[PDB]
Amino acid sequence: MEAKAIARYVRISPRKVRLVVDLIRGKSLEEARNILRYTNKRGAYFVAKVLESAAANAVNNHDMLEDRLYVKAAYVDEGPALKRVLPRARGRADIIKKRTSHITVILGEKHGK
Amino acid sequence: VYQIPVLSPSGRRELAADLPAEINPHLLWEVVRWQLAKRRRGTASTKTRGEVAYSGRKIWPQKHTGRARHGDIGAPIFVGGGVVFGPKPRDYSYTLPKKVRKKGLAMAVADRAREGKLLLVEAFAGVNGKTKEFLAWAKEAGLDGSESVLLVTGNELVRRAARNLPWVVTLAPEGLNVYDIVRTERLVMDLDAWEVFQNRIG
Amino acid sequence: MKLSDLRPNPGANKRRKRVGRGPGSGHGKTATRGHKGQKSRSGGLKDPRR
Amino acid sequence: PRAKTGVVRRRKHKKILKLAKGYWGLRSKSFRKARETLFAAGNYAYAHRKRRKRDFRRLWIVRINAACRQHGLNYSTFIHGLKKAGIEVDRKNLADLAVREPQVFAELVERAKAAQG
Amino acid sequence: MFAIVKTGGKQYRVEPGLKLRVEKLDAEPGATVELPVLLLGGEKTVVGTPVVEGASVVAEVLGHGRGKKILVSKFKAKVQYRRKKGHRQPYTELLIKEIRG
RNA sequence: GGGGGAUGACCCCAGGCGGUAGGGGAGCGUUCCCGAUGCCGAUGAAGGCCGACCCGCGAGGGCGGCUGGAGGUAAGGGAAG
RNA sequence: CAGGUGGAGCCUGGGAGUGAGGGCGCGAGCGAUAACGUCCGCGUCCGAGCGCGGGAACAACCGAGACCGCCAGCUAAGGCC
RNA sequence: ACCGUGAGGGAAAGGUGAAAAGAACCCCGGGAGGGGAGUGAAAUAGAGCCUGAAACCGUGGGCUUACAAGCAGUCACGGCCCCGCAAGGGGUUGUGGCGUGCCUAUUGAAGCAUGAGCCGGCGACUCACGGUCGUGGGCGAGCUUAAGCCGUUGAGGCGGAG
Ligand SMILES: [Mg+2]
Ligand SMILES: [Mg+2]
Ligand SMILES: [Mg+2]
Ligand SMILES: [Mg+2]
Ligand SMILES: [Mg+2]
Ligand SMILES: [Mg+2]
Ligand SMILES: [Mg+2]
Ligand SMILES: [Mg+2]
Ligand SMILES: [Mg+2]
Ligand SMILES: [Mg+2]
Ligand SMILES: [Mg+2]
Ligand SMILES: [Mg+2]
Ligand SMILES: [Mg+2]
Ligand SMILES: [Mg+2]
Ligand SMILES: [Mg+2]
Ligand SMILES: [Mg+2]
Ligand SMILES: [Mg+2]
Ligand SMILES: [Mg+2]
Ligand SMILES: [Mg+2]
Ligand SMILES: [Mg+2]
Ligand SMILES: [Mg+2]
Ligand SMILES: [Mg+2]
Ligand SMILES: [Mg+2]
Ligand SMILES: [Mg+2]
Ligand SMILES: [Mg+2]
Ligand SMILES: [Mg+2]
Ligand SMILES: [Mg+2]
Ligand SMILES: [Mg+2]
Ligand SMILES: [Mg+2]
Ligand SMILES: [Mg+2]
Ligand SMILES: [Mg+2]
Ligand SMILES: [Mg+2]
Ligand SMILES: [Mg+2]
Ligand SMILES: [Mg+2]
Ligand SMILES: [Mg+2]
Ligand SMILES: [Mg+2]
Ligand SMILES: [Mg+2]
Ligand SMILES: [Mg+2]
Ligand SMILES: [Mg+2]
Ligand SMILES: [Mg+2]
Ligand SMILES: [Mg+2]
Ligand SMILES: [Mg+2]
Ligand SMILES: [Mg+2]
Ligand SMILES: [Mg+2]
Ligand SMILES: [Mg+2]
Ligand SMILES: [Mg+2]
Ligand SMILES: [Mg+2]
Ligand SMILES: [Mg+2]
Ligand SMILES: [Mg+2]
Ligand SMILES: [Mg+2]
Ligand SMILES: [Mg+2]
Ligand SMILES: [Mg+2]
Ligand SMILES: [Mg+2]
Ligand SMILES: [Mg+2]
Ligand SMILES: [Mg+2]
Ligand SMILES: [Mg+2]
Ligand SMILES: [Mg+2]
Ligand SMILES: [Mg+2]
Ligand SMILES: [Mg+2]
Ligand SMILES: [Mg+2]
Ligand SMILES: [Mg+2]
Ligand SMILES: [Mg+2]
Ligand SMILES: [Mg+2]
Ligand SMILES: [Mg+2]
Ligand SMILES: [Mg+2]
Ligand SMILES: [Mg+2]
Ligand SMILES: [Mg+2]
Ligand SMILES: [Mg+2]
Ligand SMILES: [Mg+2]
Ligand SMILES: [Mg+2]
Ligand SMILES: [Mg+2]
Ligand SMILES: [Mg+2]
Ligand SMILES: [Mg+2]
Ligand SMILES: [Mg+2]
Ligand SMILES: [Mg+2]
Ligand SMILES: [Mg+2]
Ligand SMILES: [Mg+2]
Ligand SMILES: [Mg+2]
Ligand SMILES: [Mg+2]
Ligand SMILES: [Mg+2]
Ligand SMILES: [Mg+2]
Ligand SMILES: [Mg+2]
Ligand SMILES: [Mg+2]
Ligand SMILES: [Mg+2]
Ligand SMILES: [Mg+2]
Ligand SMILES: [Mg+2]
Ligand SMILES: [Mg+2]
Ligand SMILES: [Mg+2]
Ligand SMILES: [Mg+2]
Ligand SMILES: [Mg+2]
Ligand SMILES: [Mg+2]
Ligand SMILES: [Mg+2]
Ligand SMILES: [Mg+2]
Ligand SMILES: [Mg+2]
Ligand SMILES: [Mg+2]
Ligand SMILES: [Mg+2]
Ligand SMILES: [Mg+2]
Ligand SMILES: [Mg+2]
Ligand SMILES: [Mg+2]
Ligand SMILES: [Mg+2]
Ligand SMILES: [Mg+2]
Ligand SMILES: [Mg+2]
Ligand SMILES: [Mg+2]
Ligand SMILES: [Mg+2]
Ligand SMILES: [Mg+2]
Ligand SMILES: [Mg+2]
Repeated sequence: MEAKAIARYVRISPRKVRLVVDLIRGKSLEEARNILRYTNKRGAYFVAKVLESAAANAVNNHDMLEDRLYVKAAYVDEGPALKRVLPRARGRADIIKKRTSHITVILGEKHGK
Repeated sequence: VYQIPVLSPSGRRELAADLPAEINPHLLWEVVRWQLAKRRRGTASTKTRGEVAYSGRKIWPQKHTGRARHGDIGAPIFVGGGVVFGPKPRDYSYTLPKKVRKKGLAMAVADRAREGKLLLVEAFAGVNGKTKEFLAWAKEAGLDGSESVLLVTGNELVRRAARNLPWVVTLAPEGLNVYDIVRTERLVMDLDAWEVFQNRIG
Repeated sequence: MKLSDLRPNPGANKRRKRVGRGPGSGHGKTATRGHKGQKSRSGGLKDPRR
Repeated sequence: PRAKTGVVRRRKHKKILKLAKGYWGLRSKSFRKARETLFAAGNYAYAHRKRRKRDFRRLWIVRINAACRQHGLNYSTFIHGLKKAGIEVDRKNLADLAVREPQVFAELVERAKAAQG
Repeated sequence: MFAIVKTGGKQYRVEPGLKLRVEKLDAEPGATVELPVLLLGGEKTVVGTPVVEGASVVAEVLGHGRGKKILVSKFKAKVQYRRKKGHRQPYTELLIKEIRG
């Protein structure tokens, strides 16, 4: 079986957090944890939460044994945009968009004997 | 056309008639078109850039703004602006020549009489504003409602009767129009109604 | 006779008004107006019959 | 009655985009760039049928002119041989003869520089 | 053994047991037709003149039809001129049965 | 265009068929009306997404599957935002 | 007076567009027996043939007027180490 | 709402489902969010809720690419993958041949002349009354009514001033 957790409307830029997600793809849960703890990014925190919430769905909802699950799949999609006004010189007003991500960690049991 | 049946209470006699030998499947069409058009309401409308609610101010200056050039926001190019050559209320009626109105009416009957889908009648029997009464008379006239029927009489109670039949269109005799003949498969008149018809024409 | 059986004479309605729609029709883009100045302009020419 | 664009526009745009499958970048994704790209592929097709006929002849001829250059013969001559001998057959197409049926080919050459020597 | 034939103003290499599409003919889809035309035999020496006479090859009108549609389009730029035309080239399928020669 | 008298729509026959501004002629599709107290539709409408299939020169029309969940509307004519 | 049946001609009408042309050859004027200059006349091509072949490449020079298809043949200009 | 001292300007923004039956409880989490359970004919109908197109951004897979050069396509062959007995077809692109975007404006543009970031939706030859040709019909030494009056399930007829 495979299990997944999704953090949605997370107030962070996709392109930013996608960077650490790609860092755990295909790895054991044991390793992945050790990676996020010392990855120096704001995205670590969030991805950590999603991952741990995914495991906590495998063992308690799908029977998967924590010692055998890897990061089968992981991705982050673009949530809706927070458009905000940025006042500029000569009365301009730009619009910066505070971006938003949909983090999706998806776990599976390693095919170990 | 000539040979038309009559339901006398006595026996199904025949009555000859001076109806047009041939028909013009165009002036019939020209008449129907005229009917269906004079009855339109011409009630679609829209607002030009002048009747739209926006102010007549100019959006930006003509030049040096670095955008396109514009007047009001009622201009047709603007979303929410007025429309161009859209519908206004109009009268679709036109005065079709009277001779053609008459002639088409004869022809519309002749086309019925020719196919022997005309039947004249008298007095009825089951009259009185109950369809049940009518419906049996009709049954006893080969009008099983196997086909759409235009019933023409000046008898209120007879018109009251059949009025609710999903295959009957009822009409007083001065209301003889041709649209209400071509839809109907079958034409049925009382004699006093046939009489006036022979007077409208000629 | 029947309503489906109406239909007028082949000429008659004619309809098929002209346009200024696409290419292919031929009568497209400039719509019968040619590159032009005063006449390709909206309101048009002065009364040409005089 | 109003008649909105409605569904007509999306549909036409899909025909083109479908005909532009496999084109590079936007040329397959943007309607406008796809239509533009198509006109090109349109004329290039037409032009390249009319000139595919050309390209093969020039290919056929080389092989002939090489194969009969193994028997001491210009292509320029050979054709006259076949012209005269009435062997108006090679159609240059059947210079697969020169590769599959050398025996046959030789006979023709032999018959070619026969009449006219 | 093979032969070189001629039809549709073209000249193909046939050999008994060979389905082959050809410029449309006039015969019943399942008739029988020799094209009394030949220009070669797969045993040499037959070659001479345009067409060798003491020889021909027979085939069965396997059926007719229309080949795949190709789009021939034309575009002239800056002149608002585009044409779309669909083409399907009629053809007849033939089976080479005998080299009568 | 001429025959084929087939008056039809059908055949052989011979010609013409680059094209802007423009002229002319045929059609496709969109909204609405009559056809409708009808017909299609939960055994699935309209719309969407595919298709290497079928008919049309083309504009288009079909057909098949997936989606969709309540509408749609022939032949044949009419009017246009 | 004859040959000439041609997308020829003439008559009456409906609808236009165009009225910024350009290059080249030949005949002149202006210019400097200058200009991808200018202004006429006779032709032509481009315009509208920025479709094809040749000219290395190139609207108008040479060849040639592209309805569609073919992995058939002869050619024009031009070429064949 | 917002903009403007003011006169005044002036928007955007509708749709779960038949019915809230609007998700008790449990797990991860500070919450948000999710995973189970549960409701439902359907939960990518879960309330940023019918349908959910395109641009746009990701994940996974097939083909491909680091001695090549280009309006990005086309025409050939060939490799690799896929569908199908089958011949055949679909995807991809390695090499070879050919190839100066679209619109507009112009004598002339790939043009280093104009316009367009891309996508979706709104966006320009109409109508009335006259007139002039043509055309489909009616009646023809005649043709025709206007306003009105009568009638009428969207029924027509009378009305001859002009
Ligand atoms: Mg300031
Ligand atoms: Mg105003
Ligand atoms: Mg106003
Ligand atoms: Mg206002
Ligand atoms: Mg003002
Ligand atoms: Mg700008
Ligand atoms: Mg409005
Ligand atoms: Mg009136
Ligand atoms: Mg009146
Ligand atoms: Mg009724
Ligand atoms: Mg027309
Ligand atoms: Mg139009
Ligand atoms: Mg036209
Ligand atoms: Mg034109
Ligand atoms: Mg005009
Ligand atoms: Mg101008
Ligand atoms: Mg213009
Ligand atoms: Mg001008
Ligand atoms: Mg003016
Ligand atoms: Mg529109
Ligand atoms: Mg392709
Ligand atoms: Mg020869
Ligand atoms: Mg011999
Ligand atoms: Mg070009
Ligand atoms: Mg031009
Ligand atoms: Mg005939
Ligand atoms: Mg011909
Ligand atoms: Mg031609
Ligand atoms: Mg033409
Ligand atoms: Mg014409
Ligand atoms: Mg239509
Ligand atoms: Mg109805
Ligand atoms: Mg059901
Ligand atoms: Mg279904
Ligand atoms: Mg609809
Ligand atoms: Mg289709
Ligand atoms: Mg569907
Ligand atoms: Mg309808
Ligand atoms: Mg219709
Ligand atoms: Mg419009
Ligand atoms: Mg003469
Ligand atoms: Mg002429
Ligand atoms: Mg004129
Ligand atoms: Mg001038
Ligand atoms: Mg001049
Ligand atoms: Mg000139
Ligand atoms: Mg000149
Ligand atoms: Mg010359
Ligand atoms: Mg000279
Ligand atoms: Mg000059
Ligand atoms: Mg000079
Ligand atoms: Mg011009
Ligand atoms: Mg010319
Ligand atoms: Mg050029
Ligand atoms: Mg060129
Ligand atoms: Mg050249
Ligand atoms: Mg030059
Ligand atoms: Mg040239
Ligand atoms: Mg040229
Ligand atoms: Mg030659
Ligand atoms: Mg020569
Ligand atoms: Mg050379
Ligand atoms: Mg303020
Ligand atoms: Mg205020
Ligand atoms: Mg607004
Ligand atoms: Mg909505
Ligand atoms: Mg509801
Ligand atoms: Mg509701
Ligand atoms: Mg806890
Ligand atoms: Mg706290
Ligand atoms: Mg939940
Ligand atoms: Mg259930
Ligand atoms: Mg479902
Ligand atoms: Mg369903
Ligand atoms: Mg769920
Ligand atoms: Mg469930
Ligand atoms: Mg769905
Ligand atoms: Mg749903
Ligand atoms: Mg949304
Ligand atoms: Mg939804
Ligand atoms: Mg609903
Ligand atoms: Mg949705
Ligand atoms: Mg999408
Ligand atoms: Mg990928
Ligand atoms: Mg090197
Ligand atoms: Mg390499
Ligand atoms: Mg490079
Ligand atoms: Mg390339
Ligand atoms: Mg393939
Ligand atoms: Mg391939
Ligand atoms: Mg190459
Ligand atoms: Mg290539
Ligand atoms: Mg090249
Ligand atoms: Mg432009
Ligand atoms: Mg300009
Ligand atoms: Mg200029
Ligand atoms: Mg200039
Ligand atoms: Mg540039
Ligand atoms: Mg400039
Ligand atoms: Mg430019
Ligand atoms: Mg300018
Ligand atoms: Mg911008
Ligand atoms: Mg658009
Ligand atoms: Mg008028
Ligand atoms: Mg008029
Ligand atoms: Mg009244």
